Amino acid sequence: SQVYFDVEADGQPIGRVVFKLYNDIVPKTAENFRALCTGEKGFGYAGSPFHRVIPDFMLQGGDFTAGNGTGGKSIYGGKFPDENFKKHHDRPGLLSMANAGPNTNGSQFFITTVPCPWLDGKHVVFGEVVDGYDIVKKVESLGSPSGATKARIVVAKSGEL
Amino acid sequence: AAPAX
Repeated sequence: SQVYFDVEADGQPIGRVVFKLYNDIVPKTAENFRALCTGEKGFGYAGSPFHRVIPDFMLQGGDFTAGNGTGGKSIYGGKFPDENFKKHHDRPGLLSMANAGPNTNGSQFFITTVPCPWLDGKHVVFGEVVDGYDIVKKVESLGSPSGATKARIVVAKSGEL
Repeated sequence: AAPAX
């Protein structure tokens, strides 16, 4: 199960990032992300920004309702419980669920650019970057410690392979 | 707002 993001910075195509989802370990979390990528439910990631990009840490996005971390929702209604914490944040290039504490998974996600073991048991890891990591790096280079970006970076288009 | 960062 692979999905992708066509990323743009200020309307300029930067490249396509492809993720492999861990359907076998976290099927419910993977399905949520997959559906949001295709937009088949009537809402999703296309057009949503990477509102928080922090160099030496991670890229966060997925808030398609407010684009600032206060919005977003899962395909299950509101927020859903943490499926499990089997997968760990042992290296860069991992897809994990951003949240507001225990069992508050919605649509926001983050892509690690460094190992983040201290997040184990706190955030549900559900995928990895299999193509376009160089694009993740280009996006990271446009971030700042506060997470703010000078360019408007968005998931211009998304879908499943 | 998590992960902090």
